[PDB]
Amino acid sequence: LHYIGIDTAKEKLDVDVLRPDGRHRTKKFANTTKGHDELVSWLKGHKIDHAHICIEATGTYMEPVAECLYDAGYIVSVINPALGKAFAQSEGLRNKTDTVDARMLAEFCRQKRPAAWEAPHPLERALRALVVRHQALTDMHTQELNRTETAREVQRPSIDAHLLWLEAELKRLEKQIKDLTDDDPDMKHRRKLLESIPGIGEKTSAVLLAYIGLKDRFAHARQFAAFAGLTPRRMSKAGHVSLRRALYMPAMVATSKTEWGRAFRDRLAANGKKGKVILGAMMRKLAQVAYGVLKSGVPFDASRH
Amino acid sequence: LHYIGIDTAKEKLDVDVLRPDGRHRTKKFANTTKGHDELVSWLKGHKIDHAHICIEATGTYMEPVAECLYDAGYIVSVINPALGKAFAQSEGLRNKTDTVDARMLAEFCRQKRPAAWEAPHPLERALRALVVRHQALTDMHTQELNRTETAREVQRPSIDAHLLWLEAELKRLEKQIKDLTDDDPDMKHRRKLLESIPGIGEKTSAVLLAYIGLKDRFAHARQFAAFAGLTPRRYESGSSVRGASRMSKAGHVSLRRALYMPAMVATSKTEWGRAFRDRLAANGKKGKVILGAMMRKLAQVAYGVLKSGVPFDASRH
Amino acid sequence: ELHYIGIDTAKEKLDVDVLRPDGRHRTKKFANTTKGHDELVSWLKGHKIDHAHICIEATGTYMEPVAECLYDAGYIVSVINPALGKAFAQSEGLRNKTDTVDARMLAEFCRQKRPAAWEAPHPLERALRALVVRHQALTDMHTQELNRTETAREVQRPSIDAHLLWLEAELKRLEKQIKDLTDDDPDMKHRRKLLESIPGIGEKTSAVLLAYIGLKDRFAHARQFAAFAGLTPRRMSKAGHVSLRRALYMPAMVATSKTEWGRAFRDRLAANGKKGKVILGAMMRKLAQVAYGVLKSGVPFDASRH
Amino acid sequence: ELHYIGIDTAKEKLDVDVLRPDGRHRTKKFANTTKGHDELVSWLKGHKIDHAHICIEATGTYMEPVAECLYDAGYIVSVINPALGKAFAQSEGLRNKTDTVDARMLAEFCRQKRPAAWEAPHPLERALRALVVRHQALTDMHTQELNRTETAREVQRPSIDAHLLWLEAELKRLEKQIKDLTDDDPDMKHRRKLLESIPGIGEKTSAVLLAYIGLKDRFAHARQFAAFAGLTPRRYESGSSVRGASRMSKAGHVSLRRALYMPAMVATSKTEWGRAFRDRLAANGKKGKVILGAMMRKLAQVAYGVLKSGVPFDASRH
RNA sequence: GUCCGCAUGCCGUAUCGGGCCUUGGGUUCUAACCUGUUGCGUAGAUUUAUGCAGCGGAC
RNA sequence: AGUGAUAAACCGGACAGUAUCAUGGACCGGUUUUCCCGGUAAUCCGUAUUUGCAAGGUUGGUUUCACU
DNA sequence: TACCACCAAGTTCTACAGATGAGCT
DNA sequence: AGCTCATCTGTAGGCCTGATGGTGGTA
DNA sequence: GGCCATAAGACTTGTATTATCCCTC
DNA sequence: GAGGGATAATACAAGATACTGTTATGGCC
Ligand SMILES: [Mg+2]
Ligand SMILES: [Mg+2]
Repeated sequence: LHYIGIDTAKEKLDVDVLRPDGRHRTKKFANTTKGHDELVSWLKGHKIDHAHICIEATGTYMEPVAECLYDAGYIVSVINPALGKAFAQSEGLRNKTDTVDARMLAEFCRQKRPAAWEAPHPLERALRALVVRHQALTDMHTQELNRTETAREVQRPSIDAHLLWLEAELKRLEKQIKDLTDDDPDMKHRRKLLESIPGIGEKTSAVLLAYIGLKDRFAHARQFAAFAGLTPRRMSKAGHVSLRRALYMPAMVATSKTEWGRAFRDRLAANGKKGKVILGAMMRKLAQVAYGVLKSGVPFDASRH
Repeated sequence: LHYIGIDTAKEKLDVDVLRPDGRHRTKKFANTTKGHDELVSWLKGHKIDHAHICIEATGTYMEPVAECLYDAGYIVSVINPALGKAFAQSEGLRNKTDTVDARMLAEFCRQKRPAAWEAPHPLERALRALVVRHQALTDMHTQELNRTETAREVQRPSIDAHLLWLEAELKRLEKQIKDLTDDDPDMKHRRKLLESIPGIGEKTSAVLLAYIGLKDRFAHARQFAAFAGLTPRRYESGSSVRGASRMSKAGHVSLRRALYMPAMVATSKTEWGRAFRDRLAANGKKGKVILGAMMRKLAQVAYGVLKSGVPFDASRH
Repeated sequence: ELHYIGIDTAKEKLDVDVLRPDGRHRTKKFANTTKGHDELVSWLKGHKIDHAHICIEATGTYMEPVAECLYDAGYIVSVINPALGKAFAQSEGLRNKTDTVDARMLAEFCRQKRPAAWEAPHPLERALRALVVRHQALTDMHTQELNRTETAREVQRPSIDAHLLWLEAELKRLEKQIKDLTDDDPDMKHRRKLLESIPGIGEKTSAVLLAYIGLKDRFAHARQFAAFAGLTPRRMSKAGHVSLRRALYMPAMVATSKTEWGRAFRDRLAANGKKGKVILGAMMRKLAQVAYGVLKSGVPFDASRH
Repeated sequence: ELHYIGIDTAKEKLDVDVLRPDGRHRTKKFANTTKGHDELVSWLKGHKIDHAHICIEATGTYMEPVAECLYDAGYIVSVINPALGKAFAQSEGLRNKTDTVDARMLAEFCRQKRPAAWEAPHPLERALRALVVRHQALTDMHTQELNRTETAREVQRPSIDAHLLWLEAELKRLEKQIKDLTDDDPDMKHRRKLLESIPGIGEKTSAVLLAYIGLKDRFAHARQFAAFAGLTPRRYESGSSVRGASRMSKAGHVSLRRALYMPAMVATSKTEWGRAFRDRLAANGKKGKVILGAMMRKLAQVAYGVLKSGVPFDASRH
């Protein structure tokens, strides 16, 4: 079993093979379909058939090669780059370069033996991509709303025209998201379950489903709450900002306008917890209950809370 | 002569009068047209005819009251908010940081006797509004451009639709700016003079007019370069203390923002600019250091050319 | 007819800037020497300047000779805390820092702010303060060597031991010199005795307090003297003499631990859930105020008041 | 067969964590005393732990006795730079309960990394380092009193003048004790003479260099010794877009880095080989302090080089 | 009701540090070349939030 | 101490943003320093968006209940 | 009258200065 | 033997840890 | 069945801008 | 003569003040 580190750039890949005997092989390739084919050929040239490959999440530039190698039948791991940075310090490395990084990742692979990565399902990719786009538009819409607050009259026609366009485009995406989940029987069913939770509506169900996926890739609900960056350490914030930010207003609605939410808010209020601290707790609770309800396969039952 | 400080917020004004005899008169008002009329009456009530008011430049919320008082005939100074903060720290060693009161502003006014403020011409206000709008849409356009690189396929129709919209809008504002400056014969002439400078074109000339204005409100070109935050900040004391010089950046960000690309065009594609680049390069200056020097130079020549009243003459450089 | 004069100060040179009533400036550079200071007084009288208010930053001890020269010549002198000058420059919108700029800045500071006049301290106060801060220096070095004995190698031990003996003898010598100083003055002797009547304050703290409180009633309120030490909150400000603040912590511990009035104070704050060091912080402020209070009263400490 | 043991040390107590081949742990606390150390070894031999690799953090003199005990008991001991410990913990997860490093973490560090084995220094190497370190302390104190002379009040000056004399005599005394140490050992006498043959290295810098290099050559390459001093440039590069400036890493002993600054200033100013090096670098647009940095690295590297060569400084090689 | 008095309550995390650890990257390949800004020392200045409470005195 | 179970309890301060303000050090001719008067589109002192904008990654600590 | 231990525990600013080794007087 | 003089914006990381002064208590 | 008010108060890689010149149709 | 592409720069830190929106639900007509 070989261990292979790949350092990724926009244009090139730097590869470092760590042989069982402990010697290294190194080569650069273009970060292209042609380059990826050269890489697989080169590995099978040196009779490397069984290998565990470690690569860092580097924008989207690592994705095609990771899929390529997975299909070629290698174990691929895509690591959070924070882990790689800490690892480099733990090895007492005194430089940061492409070849240094590729070698660091081969050692990471051997010592840590990280979990294997799976390529997401085409629909999972699509839904995530629509949810991320929708959030980008929403942010732009908010920028333009803030501007109306202090805008001069000559500026105001421009801002208004833009707000109309952005409102129409947001509505179009929402329908494109709905069509996606309605067409897949699994997603249609899983979305209907998420919405049964009081405090979770159309917008938040699509976000939750985008990050949970089609399958139950988490063993326990609390792992998904950790995934979102919501568990205390202060909150870790070791997780997707986009998932975490999407739960804040659902938390307020829950703690304010639902039976199970108010019950939770009061119990923590009694123990002398401040406004946001409760919302923090409710965010973590919504994440956990959302995953729980999907495992159960059954509508939200308030009796459990 | 009285000394009045006004502490401004969205909804409420807080006023503090400082009498010649050294006593204070304080009152709060609404930040509305009604509130501003109450204020003038309340001053005129206490026979305060001559005064020097000092207001922080907090944003658009303090502009209506400043214009109200300027019209009522008082002397109004609108001060950079960072001066107020620094003034407080000069008044004691343990003063409440992050607090500048109306009382503190009345003192500021008395001690410093700041320069008077003049409400801008309606045409200057218009042009500045359009230019600032133009810059905002450019930034959104660059946001969406950056996204096309790494976008997923489902996302691309959306990003493409938005880019076409933003281009059409940018083209429209450009025309609106052009129609503004062409319908005023002074601005039409002044803009033509700016664009005669090699490295200054349609977009930079508008930004420059927006901040120079119709009148010549700077006595010297070196003051306009200071205004943009482009001058080097020297730091020396005695024999021991010798800080390195750097662009001060104490000045208007929108001006400074607009001059970097012109500077890069001037030092690259132009005689008088390459002349300047080569000299400083010989004397050991790095590439982006030279750019910062060209930024200050363009500012200063822009003001020089307008004051001269004739097109850019290369012989002077 | 009052002129306003700024002086920027360096080790070797002085930059002087004179702001006239009519509003025009006169400037000149001088050597920072006895001869230079004489040239300065001549240059002013040359320009027919008798009434001036002079403003100079506290710049180590380099500003002190010229401050004394000008005060003796009969001018008004203000020695300003330079943190105020830096804020002033920023309030004045200045974009460069040079010696000629700073001298001009200080002349305006003078005109606008009209700071309180500076009085040169009494020779006895100057000496006492000098001995106290020396004593503190050597105590710092003694603690360093003493900390080293813990982890020291055996070849290092003879050296560290020999130094500890030297520093102990020197500290004793200085303490005696301080005692001889305060004894030879009737007022200081009396005031020293009053301060030591406070439970928690002994030979060492009393000399530090005398060295900053003055010979006379210098402060108008107790909390002013507590602010002077950097003890009033704004978190504790720490904007004040570190040598005075340093001196009050161990008194504060012994008082809150082993005195009636101090334990009383400790318990009151402990009732309201205050941490160990937070109580000590509070006790430091209190001691500073009571030290000032007792001296003003002119009579020994009375616990009944607290 | 091989066990992996972490030891979390404090002044008073040890906290031990054995990690067995099967993957289960043993834990027991001991007193940090001669008794405790003897008790620890017996407890290990009780559980028939004869082959092990112990891993301890380098926290000072409080952990040295136990490390020596175990080394003599026949185990493999590693004394790790504690910064490695903290970084390893962060590499093990994204949301760890605490940032602290404990005995269990050290056992896992040891298993995954199999760090290099620690060796107790020679008694003379230990003595020489101790004397050199003491000398540096006395210099700093002397420098403090020199600075005070400048702005002292008159009533203070007797005190400062008397201290300055005491410290000057003590520094002179300690220099002789260092000279006697190196002269008495034929190996150290020789090595020290070699170092002083280098232009720009004299009596003070030679003793500091010996103190860290020691009696034997424990670096495979001279460049590793410059790294040890923290004198090597730190490259920061990634892809097309990420390019930092190379700056002295400073990841090594301050004492060496401190010691070499003036030798570098002397070498580049007065010696031939140093001026040669200054000139070429200065021909490129290298600033004055940048060249000093470079010369500090070179001096470190040639110091190690010359000792490895075993023959005086040959100028023909430069 | 106002003005004064205060060794008053509310508010408060001192000072100086000390010791030990550190086995680059690239190259024309290890005392060569490209890549390099050490260490962190000294002195001086610092006058209330009387802000709000108490308690006391005078008018 | 491992192993499972967990939509329960304890620990929990999300994100994104918006608008606005800024009158050098000095140099060159007079005076014979500066100031002041006159001049500054020149020379020396400059690392833009007070370092802008985009994308990607993130599988709790414990408490209970079992089982050994 | 002299000696002991134990209480508490993880800001600004304005100016200055040494070091070491090789060559020169 | 003693003196001179060579560089100027600022920016590694970690883990162990303690005295001080004054008082009441003790010898 | 449609509309409105209300609840809280750091890692790994990338990138454009404008104005002038130069080129093709 | 009009329209479009390529291009110049690279370690980062170093002023302030005033402010706003997100979603999902239980209320309303
Ligand atoms: Mg990488
Ligand atoms: Mg000064």
